[PDB]
Amino acid sequence: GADSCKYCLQLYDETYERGSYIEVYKSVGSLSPPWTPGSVCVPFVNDTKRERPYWYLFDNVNYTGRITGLGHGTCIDDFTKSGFKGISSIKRCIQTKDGKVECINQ
Repeated sequence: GADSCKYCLQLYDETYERGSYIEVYKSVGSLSPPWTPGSVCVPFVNDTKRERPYWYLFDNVNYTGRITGLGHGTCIDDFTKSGFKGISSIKRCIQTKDGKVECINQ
């Protein structure tokens, strides 16, 4: 079962973690057309690293507009009902053991 990947952002076609999903590893500054996932989840990391993955999603390109932040082990049941369903850009951030969320603007 190679169903999970470590440190990725997975966006599901359907809601409640169903459908196929995509693996995102790095931040995208522009999606044309924007992605319209049903649900989004960040794979759990309890791993000995200092940094855990924290993913940000944006309804506009260049990491602007509406913002959604998801953390390791957490998933959205209905991304579409949460406000925006269309992600125009994605920024990958990291959250250290100190709780600080650092991000790389790619």
